[PDB]
Order: sequence, then structure tokens, then C-alpha cells
Amino acid sequence: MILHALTQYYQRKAESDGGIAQEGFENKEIPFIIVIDKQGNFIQLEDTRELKVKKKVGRTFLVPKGLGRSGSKSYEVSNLLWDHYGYVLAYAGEKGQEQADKQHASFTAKVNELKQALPDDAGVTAVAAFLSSAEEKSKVMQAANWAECAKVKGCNLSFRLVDEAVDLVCQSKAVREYVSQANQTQSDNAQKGICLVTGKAAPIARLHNAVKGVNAKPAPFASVNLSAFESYGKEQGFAFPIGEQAMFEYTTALNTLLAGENRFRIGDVTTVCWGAKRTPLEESLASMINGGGKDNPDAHIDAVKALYKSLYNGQYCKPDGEDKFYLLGLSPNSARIVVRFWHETTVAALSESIAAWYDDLQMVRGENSPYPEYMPLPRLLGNLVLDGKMENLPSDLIAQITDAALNNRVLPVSLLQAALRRNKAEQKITYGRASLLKAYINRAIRAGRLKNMKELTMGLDRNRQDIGYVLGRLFAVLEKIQAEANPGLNATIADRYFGSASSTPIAVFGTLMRLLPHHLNKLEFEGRAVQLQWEIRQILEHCQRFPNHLNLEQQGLFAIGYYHETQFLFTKDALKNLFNEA
Amino acid sequence: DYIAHARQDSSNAWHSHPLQKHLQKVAQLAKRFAGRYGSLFAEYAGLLHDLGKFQESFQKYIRNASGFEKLRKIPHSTAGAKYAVERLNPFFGHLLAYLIAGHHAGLADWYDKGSLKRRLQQADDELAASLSGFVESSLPEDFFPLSDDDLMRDFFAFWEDGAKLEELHIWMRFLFSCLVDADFLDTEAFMNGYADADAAAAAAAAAAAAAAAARRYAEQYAQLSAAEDADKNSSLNQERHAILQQCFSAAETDRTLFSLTVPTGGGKTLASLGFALKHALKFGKKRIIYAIPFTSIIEQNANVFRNALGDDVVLEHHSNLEVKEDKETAKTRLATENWDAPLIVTTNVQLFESLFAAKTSRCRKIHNIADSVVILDEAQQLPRDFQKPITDMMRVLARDYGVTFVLCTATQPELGKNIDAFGRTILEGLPDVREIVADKIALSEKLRRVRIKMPPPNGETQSWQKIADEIAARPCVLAVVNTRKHAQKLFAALPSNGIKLHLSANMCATHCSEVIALVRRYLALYRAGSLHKPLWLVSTQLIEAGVDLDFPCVYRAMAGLDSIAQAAGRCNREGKLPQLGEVVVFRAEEGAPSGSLKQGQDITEEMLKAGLLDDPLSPLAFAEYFRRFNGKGDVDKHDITRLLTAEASNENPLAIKFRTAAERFHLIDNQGVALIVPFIPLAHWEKDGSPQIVEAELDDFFRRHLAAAAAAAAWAAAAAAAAAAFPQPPDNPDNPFGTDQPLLAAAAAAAAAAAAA
Amino acid sequence: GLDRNRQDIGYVLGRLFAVLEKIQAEANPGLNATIADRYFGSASSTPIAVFGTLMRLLPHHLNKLEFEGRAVQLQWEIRQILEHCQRFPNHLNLEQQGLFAIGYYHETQFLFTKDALKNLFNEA
Amino acid sequence: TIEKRYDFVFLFDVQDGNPNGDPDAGNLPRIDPQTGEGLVTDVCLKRKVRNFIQMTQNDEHHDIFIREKGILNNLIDEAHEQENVKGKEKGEKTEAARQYMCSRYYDIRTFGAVMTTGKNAGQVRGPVQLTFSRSIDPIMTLEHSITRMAVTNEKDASETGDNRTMGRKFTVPYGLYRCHGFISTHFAKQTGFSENDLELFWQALVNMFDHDHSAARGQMNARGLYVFEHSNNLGDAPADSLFKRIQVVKKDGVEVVRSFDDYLVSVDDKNLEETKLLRKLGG
DNA sequence: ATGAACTTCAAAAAAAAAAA
Ligand SMILES: [Mg+2]
Repeated sequence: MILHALTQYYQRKAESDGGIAQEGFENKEIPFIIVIDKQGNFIQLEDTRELKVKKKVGRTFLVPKGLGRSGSKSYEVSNLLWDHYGYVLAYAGEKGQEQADKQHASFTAKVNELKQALPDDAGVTAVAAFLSSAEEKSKVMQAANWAECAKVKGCNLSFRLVDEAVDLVCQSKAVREYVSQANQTQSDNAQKGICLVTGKAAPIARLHNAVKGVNAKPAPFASVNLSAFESYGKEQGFAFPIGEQAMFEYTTALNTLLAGENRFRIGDVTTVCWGAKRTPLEESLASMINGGGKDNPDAHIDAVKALYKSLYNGQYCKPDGEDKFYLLGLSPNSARIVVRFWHETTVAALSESIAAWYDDLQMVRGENSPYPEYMPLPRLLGNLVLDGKMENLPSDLIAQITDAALNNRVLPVSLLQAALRRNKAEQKITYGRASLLKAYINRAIRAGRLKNMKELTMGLDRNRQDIGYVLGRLFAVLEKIQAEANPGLNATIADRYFGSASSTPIAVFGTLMRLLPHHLNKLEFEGRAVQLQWEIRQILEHCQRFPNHLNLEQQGLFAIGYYHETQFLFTKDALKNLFNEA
Repeated sequence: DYIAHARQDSSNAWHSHPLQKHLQKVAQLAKRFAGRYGSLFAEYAGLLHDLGKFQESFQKYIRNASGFEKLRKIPHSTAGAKYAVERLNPFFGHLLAYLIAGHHAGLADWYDKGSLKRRLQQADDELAASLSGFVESSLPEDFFPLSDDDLMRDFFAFWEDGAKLEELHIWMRFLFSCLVDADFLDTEAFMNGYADADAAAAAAAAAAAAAAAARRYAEQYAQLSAAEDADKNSSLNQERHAILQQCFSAAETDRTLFSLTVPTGGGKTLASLGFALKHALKFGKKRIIYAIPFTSIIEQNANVFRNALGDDVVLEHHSNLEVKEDKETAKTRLATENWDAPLIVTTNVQLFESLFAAKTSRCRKIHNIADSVVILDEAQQLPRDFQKPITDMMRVLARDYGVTFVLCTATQPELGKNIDAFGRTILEGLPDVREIVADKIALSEKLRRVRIKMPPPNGETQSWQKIADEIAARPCVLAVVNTRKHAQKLFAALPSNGIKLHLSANMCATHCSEVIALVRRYLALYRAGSLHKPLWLVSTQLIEAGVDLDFPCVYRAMAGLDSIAQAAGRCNREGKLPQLGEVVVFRAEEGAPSGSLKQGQDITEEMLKAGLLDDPLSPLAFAEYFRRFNGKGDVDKHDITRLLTAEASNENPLAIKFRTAAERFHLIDNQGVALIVPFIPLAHWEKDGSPQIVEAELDDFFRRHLAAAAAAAAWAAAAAAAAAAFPQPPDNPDNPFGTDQPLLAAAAAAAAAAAAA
Repeated sequence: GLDRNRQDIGYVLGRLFAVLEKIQAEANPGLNATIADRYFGSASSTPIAVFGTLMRLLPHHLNKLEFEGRAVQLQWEIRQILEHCQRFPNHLNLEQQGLFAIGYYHETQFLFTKDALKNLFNEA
Repeated sequence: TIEKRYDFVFLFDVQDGNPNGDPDAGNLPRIDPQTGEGLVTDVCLKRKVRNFIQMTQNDEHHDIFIREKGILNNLIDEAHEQENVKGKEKGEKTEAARQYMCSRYYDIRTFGAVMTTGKNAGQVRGPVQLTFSRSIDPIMTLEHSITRMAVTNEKDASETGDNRTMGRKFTVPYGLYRCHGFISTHFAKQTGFSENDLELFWQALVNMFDHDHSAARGQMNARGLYVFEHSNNLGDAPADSLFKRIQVVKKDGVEVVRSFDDYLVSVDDKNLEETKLLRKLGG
């Protein structure tokens, strides 16, 4: 199902007119297309480049498929009419001649044996007269932009004769048919059966085709080539007898999705997501749709793309799915492709890890809270960072919190450590440090990494007995009383006592609570002083002694307890109510 | 109650816009706003556009924020959208919810950015509150009929044979325009105190800058036709009339999608309007839109159109937008937020960007594009990067929106017929475009302003100092090199013998227009009398933007015929020269940096070396250039035609991405950053101020002559918000790339009188 | 949340100060500067400093208590606390520093829980 | 550079004051909480030694890497404006900068300094490493609430004319902090920290409290500086088998201390002379 | 001759909230 779900959208995108390589071809990224006249005579070396900031090498021309050269005598293979600045010009940037001239001795051979088998084309007779020139090819090096194709190793030049103007020599409706004939005769006399993917006879394809976009080089996604990965003496592709017509389909299915908008990194794991076979598009809804509705394979991938993007957008919505999205989360090994994810499941089922991420991360917010309901990871991790989210450690943090969030894994200790660092370093617990600590501690509980404690809740737990959480609440009420006593404070007992009330409660809370009677005295509403003192009595009723030192477990609680109680105090009528029910 | 809009009256009173009549009037207004398209369909979003305004909370915020009966920012757009999605249909509901929940937050995506799927699922509580408000006091239960069976009519009255998915987004934006126009025209009919828009309340001439539409045609365009034809009868006006005699015969035929193939000086700006207002009167077209790639031809058409039609010509530079005030702007400029004027002339980056917009403000116009005649002058600069979305939407608009896109560029945009590579229809473009010129090719030969000389077909490249000597040999040489750095190199290669004038994007738009104005009067001295000092102008694509320069001879770097045509337009502009001007293309050093520019040369080169470009100003060679050009970059850049293809599934029907396909829809690819380098433009020394932008060419250079001794200062950047005075800043920026910044540490005032650093 | 038999001198002094201020704040409830507002800072740290004076000051609050039996109520729990206080410590230990605030608010809760003192007294 | 390795016990006391306020804890003195014993950061005594050297030396080769308007990258960039502007080849440019910052700044030559910051000046460990100073007995931080008859910005000014901002003055009624320190020879070789700089440091340790007085410190003194000078660059004896020779206890019958006369500082120089000196520099 | 050693292959890939 890993590949029959790729074959079964090649057969969908090839039938949704989405423009996928048709049965013999490949959307190869040809950077430095060659222009020739009708009888040779190199005209121009156009570069079909200029895309995303790393100038990806060429407009994807859907040219005859890359033949997977890959060998010591790699020169013999010679892709049909597009290959290489070493195959087209015999120019070796770093490979040396006789490893580029023998390439050109075979690329010219390939073109010519095409020309004999495909005459009166004026496109291949042109290039076959351009590949029997040795001078116009020399003129290719003396081109205006040749110096920029020599810069890109493995440049793929291809032969657009002039007077076709978009259509390559390998695009004419004879080379197009030749490839549709050279992938229907030569790749049909091979090992007769039987398909792994489709199950049909469909002659077996040894050498699956170089799935591009995963690795540093197009690597054969399914490729058993070492002395023992071969199971039954099957030798490299008969270990997995996938037909040529099916091998091509899923290879060019990955190739487009790793080159399309389907590709997106879940985290450090480039993933191709495509909608499964959509339901028959119930009649009423299909009444308005013309055709009617078509199963565009990559249609609602956004639902899943904007699910993992929701972890950074903070725009997570609990989804109701039943629209199943294939999500093949491949990743490079070295030059194999490691399927790290495979999910035919719905986006609702995929969300169960981000939902648990944004439910373990749920934290109290008052009214008109400037904080998002589900707080974006970059803005969430920005509460761990020095002052702006780029220095949060790209290996135990932003790159691992995401893996701990995308997968409902345990948030690393490096959050308590980092979130606590910032709690007592910014001298305040931003929503985002309280929320992130709530997520850490909830998952530490759920993993049995935080044994005695019970999972935190959104709200303040006017309970919880936790010698760190209740002192966090105590600090929250103490600082609320101070900020209620002195509205404009320059050094709240946060900014002055937090670093040691969080981590060392006897050092401080024995002296915060001498400031406390004075703060209560200064409350202009003495009844408000009574209410706040009542709740600090309630808070401190759960406390039997300020601990000498708060474990890393509880300084997270302190921060969570602080934020819980401080958003309880800044609730509409919470303290007035809770006081009035006593 | 319920208080749709709380306007603190100018008399320190407070008037309440009753949400009853607010929704009723908006629906009625955006029932006429849509024609056969969404007449009763857009109203069902007009009825609902501010349903959430019924929120018991919002009826505590609009009071709190607007000071009615004495700060939370309560959402209200989503509630009407959720109401729609639950009541009408999963299709029609989401269709209508795009409009509704976007009506203030801008058109939203279903998934990616500002996702509707999120907002609706989170609108359940908000919809409960707002619907409780709706039912609580007033508003008879059959006030929101949302009659899907009746609403199925105007959907199927327009979507004959079902809803095309790949262009269902155009309603989602056009009917969105109907809603946002109606709500804005009604909120600001109450933010100004008229309590109505469609009626004489905001139809009063003091409200929204009314302008004559069809009566003015017979008066004033016929006036300037007669007063221009009777002026002269020479080698011109015998073909200018030959243009605007078939441009007038072309208005009869239906052919909803047209194109004007007229070269420079052939009544391009006078017959494009001429065809439009004859095809506007005929085919019930209520508006004429005239779109320009750059805000330079915008001036040359503002002047011409006002000289034709007085003051009706409404405009938005979108870059300059000069800062004159007091009801000449901000009254007529209040009529161009939505183009509710018969003759709107702006750029096809405030047309198409807005015509493909999602933002609430930008989207108010697709109303007025539909059932108009959009004219695209210099349309050959419609970005091939965004050529597929632009051409599909203009094709759809032509097909069923009653528009007539006019491609009144010099050569043509080959905006596709079906440029299909294998079987797939790449850029499924405009079907059967009529060249309103009877003979496209021979007329460009008949109206050939300049004979052109390409570089030798071999690969030899003329050197920078070589072409410096070449242009030193003849006077008044425009020299348009491809890069700003090529402009610096050419300016660093010219002798001090003659005046060398540098013009690259390393300069400021006001300083730019100053340079063009002084070049214009230098040319005038060359014609009327003579300038003994040699004249030339080192330039980049800036002169390529239709600036009125009559250069006898133009050497232009090796790049696209699109740009070669523009260079030729600056050579022998308006004629009055001897037999022909002389434009020569030089294959400069390394050329055409990257992007569309490098593909520009790689096409123009690949023709002259291959037997094409026999006359590389003929339209047949130009269409060949564009035919090559489209199909050489991705004719659809980032995704846009795929983003807006409606993508209907039973669970998430009609999941168009809009703020994804508006944010990614950037015609101006302003890659990098924009630095403002203060070049003191000029001053009248009459308590000066006066950036003097559009009278630079006339007022300054008639009082103070061309002797390069002008002294005047105008300092800006008061560092105040002021909500205005913004076009003294980035009216004067320059746009280095991100590569040129870390090699500069800011080092202000380093931008010289010829360019920046 | 009150360990009436804690014996932690900080905690028993906190309890003692809580009842002392309870009496002061029942002696005259309208009080600008209760002994929390004027004495707590050292009662929590230097119990010998105040707690001597706090009990010069205590019988007079017990007199000022309007409900003469409420005075017995509160004096009884002062004695209940002071059984656990063999001496007012010179300087409260840091553990005891914090436990004094613990005691203040534990015993303050115990006093402001409705029937607790009146009940717990009646089991003596 | 020095050719002996030193391990010193620096007993310094505070009589009525805040030896080292914990910014994490208001300003109340740093305290080992679970034992109540006070703490005085190593950086605190390094600071007062810095203040002493900045006080007395007043000359180049003994600067301090310094007081408030002490943007450290300014001094570091001064290092890169030296003989090693270009001639030291960025790799060892930072090492030549270290050698400079060590030459000029006695702070850097003696204690280390993280100067990798501006025009990177390397990373000096510093031969002299004071430890934290844990008071022998629990400091009974008094936290003397004080008063000011004046306020600050007219936002905390009283709604009547009576301005006052009582504030708090934490004092240790007595604490005999004990700072173990290590003059490591291996890093004296790195910084050029010499026996002259070391005698400066011993003077600084003895006299660093006679000069760094505050309303906060009240009265701090240097009750003893017992320096164990090993024969080798290496350690003749383990450092803590030496520090246990300076046993500081509260005397026989003091419930808790109130002066150095309440501590017996028994120095056991009986057998350390294996190859090694004990010099009672301060006590 | 079989299986390690080696030689070719190919030339990455990049994001991320408002708020009506
Ligand atoms: Mg509204």
C-alpha cells in the first residue's frame, strides 16, 4: 500500500490532467536547454532557471526518463536527448575526458540510433547533425551563459531545436512516440511477472527509478542492492517484482510530489501528502460541480499540510476528517529512501498528535487575552529563547520539541530547563512558558517520567497540594497583591524575588510574606485585601512547608502554578466568587 | 438595536445603523451589484455579511469602541458564514461563507491562512450567540430565507452546465466584491451619515464622486475625436484614423475578448478608449478600465484622457498617488477604492492583484471589473510568471462576465491560445482573440517609427567601453542596459565629452521623473534648435516604461523583444524626426542578469541566430518572442491557478485557497528590500514644500532652463505617523537586493547623483 | 491544612501570630495597622523582638473583644499554640522563617473557617 | 607566571550587612537554603578584589575589565587594535588578544574572563578561582525594614504630602563565610599571572573588605587567608585534605555566632610540610 | 568465478500566527 497508493495516484494525476510524466518520461529539471537549428548549428544555450532562492536547475521539462546510469561504465547509458554537460558536449567539469567523451561517444550514439530509427524529424536529424559536428558543440562552450552551466555540476543540457520554441527535440511527436514506443517494447520483454504493486503480469522492473527530492541525489526509493538485502537470490528489484509500468508510475509519483506542493517537512522528514480516492462527491454537491467532481490527487492536501503547519501557525482546528490523506513521510537514509511515515488515515487521525500537543499545551487565558488559543510553536519556543526564536537549540529544542509535538512524544527535559531558565530570567512566566511547561509536565506525567504528580489542567487547580505548584500559586497571589497594592511597580516581587522563589522557596517565601501584610494593608479596597489574603490562606493551606529547594519538576509547577493563579486572579470575578463560597 | 454601526455624529450626537436595515440595504445593494451572476446569490451573503454583528458581545463592543451609550475586537464575520454553511448547502454554504467570513478579514482560505474550516468550526459558539441575538428581539424568522432552491437559480442561471472548479474562485472574489463593496458603501454611507448608498443618500454628488458614463461619451470623446482629426492631415491621422475607424468598427462585433495591435504613436491611448467607449455604449458595459504595468504611462494616459474627457478620469498610481487633498483627492480617490467610476485608469498590479485579491480593501473592485471593458496597455508586460492565472481569469471574465479585455500594447501579449506541450494545456489562455487592427503586420510596417539593427548573428559581444565609443559617435543616444549594475558600468565608461544621464532602479521615483523630464527638454532643445553638447542617456528598464522620450537613436542591450519594443517606442517617439529613427540592439557584456530578463535575451538571440527576426519590430516576430517566452518560465508561478482551483470534497467542499493565492499573487516581485535615499527633488521657494512630481517636466523647466545649476531642497521623514504624508516616503525609494546590503555600516548619503551604491 | 501539633517553632509562632492578629482584628476590626502590618516582619524573623510585646499587647485585645467568651475562645488557642512554643526563638531559622508565614496563614484559615475554633475549643 | 600552585582558605565575615544579596531573592544575602548557611558568590569576592586592584594599582597591566560604563566588547576591541590588528591571523588573533587582555587587565590575568564576545579576544580561564563562600554557620539574615522619608518618581508620591518608601535592608547579623580558592599554575602559564599579580591578589583578599563598604555590606572583614603553597606546579596534597586543616567551628558554647570571637579557626599545619608551605597571610 | 573494492552515478532541501 506504500506504492499501490503511489501507483494509484499516478493513475489519478495522469487522468486528472495534472501533467504527470506519461509512461516513458520524467519532469527532469533541465537547467541549460540547448537551442539548435534544423541542421545542427548551435543557436543558443538558454537557461530555464530562476526559481526559489537556491536557483533550482531548470524548468521541469517532461523529457525521456533518466536511465539510472550509476556505474563504472556509466558512459554507455546515455539518456535519450537530454543528458548532461558531460554527455552533450563531452565537457567534463570534474570527471575528466574519456569519462565525458565516452559519455558523448554514447550520447551521440544514442541520438544517432534514434535518428536511424526515427528519420525525417528535423529535430533529431538536427541534433544528430549537431552531435556529428564537434565544432558547434565547441561553440556551446563559447556561449554567453555557458560559464553558469559549468558552475552547476551535473548540468542537464537538452537540445531544443529552433522553430519549435517551447518543444524540445525530445518533445516532438516522434520522439514522444519513440519513447512511448521505447517504453512499450524494450521495457516489456523483461522478466515477465509478477507485479508487487498492481499484481498484473506487467514485466518486472529491476532498477526502480531514482526518486528525486529525498536524498542529496535521486535515489531509487525501492532498491535492494547489497549482497544481502537480496532475499531469495532475487538480485535487486526482483526481490520486489514491481512491473515496469508500475515502477515507473510510483517513481514518477514520488518525483512529482517531491517536486510539487505535496512535499512538506513534517519535521526534518520530507513528506508527500495526497488525497486518497475522494468519495463519489454526493449528488447534491456534485450537481453544482461540473463534470462532475474530479479526484485531483493532491487536492485537499492542505487539510493535512495546514495541520502540521498549524503547529507553527498556531491555527490548529480540531478536524473532522473521513477524507483520508495518504501521507508518505519518506526521508533519506544515505541514498535509499526511508519511509518514516505512512498514513492512509484521515487528517483527524493525523491530528491526534498535534491535538494532544495543543491540548497538553492548553493554558488559561482571560478575556481579550493577547495570547492565541493554540499558541504557535515558533512563538511558543520564543518564550524559551534568549530574546528571539532562533537560538533555541536546533537539536534538543525547536527541531525536537516539534518532533515531541508532531508525534505526542515527551517534551525534552530541555523545556523545564529552558522554560524555567526564561521564567526566572525574564522574571515572569509568559503564557508560552506556562503553557509549554504545562505541556512538558503533562507529558512527563503521561510518560511516567514525573511519577507522583498528576497532570496539569487548563485552569488553576485550587487543589494540587504540590509543594511547587502551590508555591507558584502563592507567588502569583503575592505578586498580584503587590501589583494590586502598588499598581505601577518597577520591581514587582516577580522581578525581585522570582528567581529564588521558583527554585528556592525558603530563601524567599519567608520574606515575600513579610512584604505581604504591608501589601494587603496598602490595598485601597480593604475587602480586596481580605479576599487576596483569604486566597493566599487557601493556597498556603496546601503548603505544609516552603521547600528548601524546588526540584526541576516543581519549578515547572511553580511557573505553571504562578500562571494558573495569576490568571485566576485576573479572571472576571474568580477570587471574589471563590472567597464568597467560603 | 441591533447597532450595526455606531457613528458619533459631527454634532456630538450618535446615530445608530440598525443592523436590520444594514443587512437589508447591503443585500439589496449587492443584488444590483451582481448582474445575472449572483444577483439573489450575493445578497444571501449580503443579508448575512454582518450576522455576527448581532452578537450580544459585539453589541457591547461597537458601543464601547465607537462610543455609543458609552476594547475587545469581537469577531463577527465568521458567525454569518457558519449560519450559511449550516443552512443552505455544504457547497453553497461554504461558497457563501468565503464571502461572509471574509467580508472584513479579507477572503479566506479553507485550510492554509485564515482558514475558514477553522473559523467555521470555531464559529459554532459565535454563531449561537449571534443567532440568539438575531432571534432575540426583532428580525422576523423569515428575514434570512436562504432559500437554497431559489439560490440554486442564480448559481445555475450563471453556471450553465455546472460550476467550473478552476474558476469558481472568481465569484468567490467577484461576489465577494459585491458584498464588500455593499458593506463598505453602506458602512461609509453611515460613517458619513446618509443612511443609504444606492438611493440618492450616497448617490448624491457630495458622497462618492459620481461621474458621467455614457452621455459624456457623445459629448467629450466625440469632442476630442473631432478636435484631433481636424487638427492635422499628414502621414499620421491618415493611419491614426485608420486605427480608430476599425477600432470603432471592431466595437460592433461580439468577440468578448479583443486586442489592439497598434505601435507607439498610432493612437494607442486614443483609440483603445475609442474602441472601449464604443463597445461600452453598445454592449451595456458600465465601466472602462485601463490597466498599465507601470505608473508612468499612467500619467501619459491621465493627461490624454482628461484632455479628452475633462475630470471624470479616476486613477490610482498605487505608487505615486500625489498628496494633493481637499475633495479633488479623497473624494475622487474615494471613488477608486472600488472603481465605482466609468473610466478608471490604474495599473494592472492594482487591477490583477486586486482582481485576484483576498484582502477586504483590494477586493471591492471585482464588482466593477465585471461588466466593464478592461483595457491592458503595455499588456505585453503581464508577468509570464503569473500569466496562467491572469489569462484564465481574464478569459473567464471575457467568457461570462461581460467584459472585454483589450490588449492595446504595442506588439501583443501571446496570452496563449493553447500552448500545450504533451497533451496538457499549459496556459489555457484567451480563445480566438481579435486583432482589432485589420492588418496587424503591415500597419506596424506602415507605422514603423524606427528601423532596427540587431547585433551580428554570431556570438560576439560588444564591450562596455566599445558601446560607449559607439554611442559617443552619435548624439542623443538612449542606451538601455539590462541591469542597474550594467547602468553603473556604462556610466563609468562614457566620456565626459557629452552629458551622460544615468537611470537605474538605484534611484528614486521622484528623482527618476526629474531625470526623464530633463531628458525630455534636452530632446526638445535637440529638435527645436540644437544642443551642441553631445546627448545620451544610460538607462535600465525605467525608460522602458513608456516614458515620453523622442530619442533619434537608441542602443538597447540584448534582451527580450518585449523590451526591444519598449526601447523602439522611445526612439522616434511621436515622429517629427527625419525618415526613421535608429534603434540598435547590442549584445552587451554578460547581459540580462537572471529571471525573465535572461530568458528575454536567450529568446531574442535564439531568433536572430536562427533566421527569425527578419524585422524585429514586426508583430509576427513579437508573437514569436512571446510564444517562446511563455513556455520558457513556469507560466504559472508559485501555484496560483492551482490554489484557486476549487477543490470540492463531501467533507470540505469548495476549499479554495484565497489568502494563500492572494499573498502568493505578487506581480511586483519586490525581492529584497527598499531603501529610501533622500534626493532633494526641487522647490518653488514660496514656502516650497511642492515635491512637484508631475509638473517637473513643464513648470520647473519653463521657469528655470536646462542649464544644470538648479538648487532646491525638500527634506522629509518627520518620523510622525500622521496617517498620511506617506508618498513623500516610498515615492522616493530604491530597491537593492539582499545581496547588495551586506557589502555596504548603513553609510547613508552614499547614493550619488547618478545612482546608489 | 493546619498541623495543630506540628511543634515546628516557626510554625507554632506563625499560628500564634495568626491568632494574635485575629484577636487584634476582632478587638477593633477597624484597624489601620494590625500586628501583621506593624509586627509581622520581625515576628516572622525575630520572634523575641515582638512576641514579648505582642503579649503585653494581647490581654488588652482580649479585653477589647466585644464577645467576652470569644476572648476565652482565642486565648485558649493561644495557649494551645504556646504549649508547642517552649521559647520564642531569638532568630527564626530559615526553615522556621518560612514556616512562620505558613503558620500565620494556616492558623488564620483555621480561625476564619467558620466553626473550627468554637468547635475545637469545645473538645477541651 | 607562578611556579607553585596555591589553595587558600579565605575566611571573611560580615558583621551587620548583606555580604552578597541574591538578586533572585530580593536582595537578601545568598544562602545555602537547605542548610541556611550564607553564600557569597565567587564573583562577589572576585569583584571586590577587582575593586581593590582598580583602587590601588591605577596603572596599565592591572586594569580590571571594569565598572558600569564597562562595555566589555569595547575593551576586547581595544585588544584587536594592538600589535595583533592583522598580524595575528584570525585563528591566533584571539590568542594574541588573550595574551593582551591578560597583560593589561589584572582581572583577566588573575580571574578569567569570557571575552570571546566582541572582536573575539579568546577565553581566559583565570588562575585564581575563588569558590562560593559558604558561611560556617547559618547566617540569620535579619532583613531590617528601614524607612526613607523620600520617594522616587512622582507616581509613588503620596496622595498627601507624606512621601516615604520604607524599603528593606537585609543584614547578616554575623556570618563567617569561608571561601576556598585555587591559584592554578597551569592557567597562570596561560595568562602570565605572576607572583607579583599573586601578591597583589593576596593583598586584595586581605584588604578587599576594608575598601568595599556599602550601606548593604555594613561591616565585612577578612578574618583569615591561609594559603597552602604547594612545592610543585602540581598539588603536593589534595586540595580538600588541605582545606580540612583550616577547620572553622563555632566556639564551645555559642548558640549561634555574632562575631569572629564566636568562631575558633583551628589551623592544622602539623604535617602539611611534607613538601609544602602554609602561609597564614590573613589570619 | 564470486565478492570485496571501487567507480561511477547526482549535484538537496528550507517555514511559521494578527483582529475584524
Ligand atoms: Mg461588516
